[PDB]
Amino acid sequence: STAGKVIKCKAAVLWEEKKPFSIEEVEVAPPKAHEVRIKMVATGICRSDDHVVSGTLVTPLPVIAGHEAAGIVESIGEGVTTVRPGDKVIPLWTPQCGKCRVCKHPEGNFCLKNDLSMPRGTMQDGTSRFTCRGKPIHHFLGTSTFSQYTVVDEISVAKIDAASPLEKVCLIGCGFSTGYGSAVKVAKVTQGSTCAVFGLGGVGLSVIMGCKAAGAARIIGVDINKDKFAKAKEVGATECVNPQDYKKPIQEVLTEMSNGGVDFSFEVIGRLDTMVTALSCCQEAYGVSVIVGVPPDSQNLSMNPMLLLSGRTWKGAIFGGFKSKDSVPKLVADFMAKKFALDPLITHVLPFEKINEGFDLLRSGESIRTILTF
Amino acid sequence: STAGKVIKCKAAVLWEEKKPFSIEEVEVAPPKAHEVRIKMVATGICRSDDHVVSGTLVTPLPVIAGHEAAGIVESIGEGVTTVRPGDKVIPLWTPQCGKCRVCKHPEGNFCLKNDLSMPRGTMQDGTSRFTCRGKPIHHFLGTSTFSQYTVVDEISVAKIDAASPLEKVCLIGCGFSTGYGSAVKVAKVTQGSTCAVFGLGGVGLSVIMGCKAAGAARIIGVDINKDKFAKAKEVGATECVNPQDYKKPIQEVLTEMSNGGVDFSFEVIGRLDTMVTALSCCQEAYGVSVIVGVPPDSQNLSMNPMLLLSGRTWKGAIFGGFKSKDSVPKLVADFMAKKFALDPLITHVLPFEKINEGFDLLRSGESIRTILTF
Ligand SMILES: NC(=O)c1ccc[n+]([C@@H]2O[C@H](COP(=O)([O-])OP(=O)(O)OC[C@H]3O[C@@H](n4cnc5c(N)ncnc54)[C@H](O)[C@@H]3O)[C@@H](O)[C@H]2O)c1
Ligand SMILES: NC(=O)c1ccc[n+]([C@@H]2O[C@H](COP(=O)([O-])OP(=O)(O)OC[C@H]3O[C@@H](n4cnc5c(N)ncnc54)[C@H](O)[C@@H]3O)[C@@H](O)[C@H]2O)c1
Ligand SMILES: [Zn+2]
Ligand SMILES: [Zn+2]
Ligand SMILES: [Zn+2]
Ligand SMILES: [Zn+2]
Repeated sequence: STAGKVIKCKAAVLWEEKKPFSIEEVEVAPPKAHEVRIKMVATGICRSDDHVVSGTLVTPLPVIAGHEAAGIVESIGEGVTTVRPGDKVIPLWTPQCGKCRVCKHPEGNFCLKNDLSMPRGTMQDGTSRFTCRGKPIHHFLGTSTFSQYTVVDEISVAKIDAASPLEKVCLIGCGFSTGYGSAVKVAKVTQGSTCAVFGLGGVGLSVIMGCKAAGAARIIGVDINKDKFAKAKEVGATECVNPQDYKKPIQEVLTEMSNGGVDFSFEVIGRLDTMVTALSCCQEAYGVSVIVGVPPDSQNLSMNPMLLLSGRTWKGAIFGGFKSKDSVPKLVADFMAKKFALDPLITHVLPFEKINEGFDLLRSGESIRTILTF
Repeated sequence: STAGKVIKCKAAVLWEEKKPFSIEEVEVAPPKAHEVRIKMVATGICRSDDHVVSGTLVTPLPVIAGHEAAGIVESIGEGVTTVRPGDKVIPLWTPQCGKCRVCKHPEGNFCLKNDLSMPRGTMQDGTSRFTCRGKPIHHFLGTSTFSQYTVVDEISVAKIDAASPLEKVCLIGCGFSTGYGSAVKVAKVTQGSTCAVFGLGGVGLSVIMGCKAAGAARIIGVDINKDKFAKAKEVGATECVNPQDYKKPIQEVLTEMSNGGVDFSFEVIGRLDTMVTALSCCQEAYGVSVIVGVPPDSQNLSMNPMLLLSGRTWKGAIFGGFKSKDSVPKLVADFMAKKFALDPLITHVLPFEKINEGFDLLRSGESIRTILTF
């Protein structure tokens, strides 16, 4: 069979920026020492995958994007001790080497072995496991889930429950855990508080779930797309406001509504203006603002340091603050315990082949989470 | 006796920006309901007082500046209950009304009744108690301590120990409490941590005292005036660096020194660039930066939000996070109990009349804190 041999399969390759994904046949080399080869089962389309296409998030091209997924272990390389063939796993785009200063720190989660800070687009050893048309293709965040088969290092994978519905749980690999963690873990939303969430996509709706789970008394959803409002309220939002409905800036509206400003605000979009607006709408003396959105490559925002001096706290976070490998299996166990619902996030389920169409649904605002089944 | 009558005395009035203080005679109206007239015994020269002169911190002119001091209650208006004539007290440039949103929050201290955000330069009732040359003179942060007598609202005054040495504990009215509370209360410095403090002045040296007390293992002091280093070491600094000695940017130097970044960083200067530099040198996934310095009016800083996305926490604070009315008395009691020392901060003591030379000592970089005696 396939073990130890080169496998040929279909992958969605992005050759150029702003071009559609090309469904190609690629050759996936076998797992080297401390690597694992995975058979993909389901993969969600996250806006960050779209940032690569738009040139917003720069990573070496050509590449096989995709990072929000769930699959099954096909083979493991020499030295692997955390997973074995036939094991259901979720690849980790934010690794957990367990040995750097971040992993050793009780709170940091942005492991130094990550490939997001300075994208090399390769494996930990600096080489690629993908070949298409004889040309080496880059990896994306050490995951590359838009492929029937993918190879990831041991530090970038977690073993999860054997009874896990992989087509639902793949959301824990990004969107959900990110939004949920930003609220309960990072911001530390308090019972009775008033929160504001800018952006009601898959990650934004998950922030709303975190806040509701944390006990927030009031949760204001903000989005320029009013069609997103029903789902927001469905998952926990008390009210939703659309900026274009107002003659005066939204931070002013939010300040008046909350009688001085919100307790916690989240930016879950990726725009420089909304990041400052979110900071501004939280209470000046003790408000917390968390940036969840990924900003456009090489751009600086402008803000008045006085917003901070008065007492506000501004933070940012990757993967919702969770140490990936420790937390991923745990969230799956909690999902299984029926502790939270993922369904409201899944709006479309399409075959992997219909990849470009799932992206078209995102860009147009028709979808929240589209899962691609292989 | 002076009770109920207008008092004519000397005060340093600032008529124009960038101009010397004019020590002259002013009339100090008696205290109205819930106001207190105080005789000033000692007052410190904080850099914020110089910001007014330079126009860095905008407050209506002509004004009687000064906000870090100590004195004795001369008379109380109707309804005053928290202080009585003969009490030693410290004027609070940050009030504690106890009724508003911020006062009732367990963490916040920036009282809504403050005159720092929207400076009117008057009493809580919109009127002034100062007259010079027939012309009304403005108050500053509701304290105006550069006067032999001053009137403050009850919410802006705290009674301290009857045995307190006013010429020393006056620094508790601002410089010390600010720097100290920034480390232990705001940034919450941990045992064994590496800290960096930009600005080795009265407030910065006090930050170092807070880090030492919190157990910091390493505390690097940054200043372009190498003369400040000896006193820094003396109060806690393990090492000191002068950005001018290096060919490469200090955030790089500091990052390499602490093997990937400091745990906590403090900007205690008031410059836009050092605020950004301070954030950048703390560890990217769990570093915490605290802005203590007062920035130039209406000037915005430019920064890359990725600095925060990776996991950094950015916050600022007024008066070290201390609820003024609550904290001040306890801090004076601890001083008495010898829990901390104020002496290393005091480098020059001058009679009030020498106020102008005191400010020149601050500008020449020769002093830390000059106490002015009445
Ligand atoms: N920090 C992390 O670990 C992490 C993880 C996942 C995703 N992200 C980033 O988080 C962001 C959200 O991803 P998502 O998958 O939920 O995206 P999404 O595209 O599904 O949702 C974005 C939403 O924000 C809205 N919006 C756009 N402009 C707006 C504006 N000007 N004002 C108000 N609302 C506006 C859109 O209508 C949309 O509903 C992206 O930038 C993604 O790259 C970060
Ligand atoms: N947030 C608050 O509640 C609060 C309270 C008190 C004072 N402050 C502010 O804190 C700041 C410091 O006050 P201070 O009284 O200690 O002032 P200070 O003038 O005594 O100290 C400033 C120090 O920074 C140094 N410095 C200047 N430029 C530098 C540079 N480019 N790089 C590194 N170091 C540099 C100066 O040499 C000096 O030693 C001020 O801006 C003041 O207004 C804020
Ligand atoms: Zn994602
Ligand atoms: Zn690590
Ligand atoms: Zn001051
Ligand atoms: Zn108050």
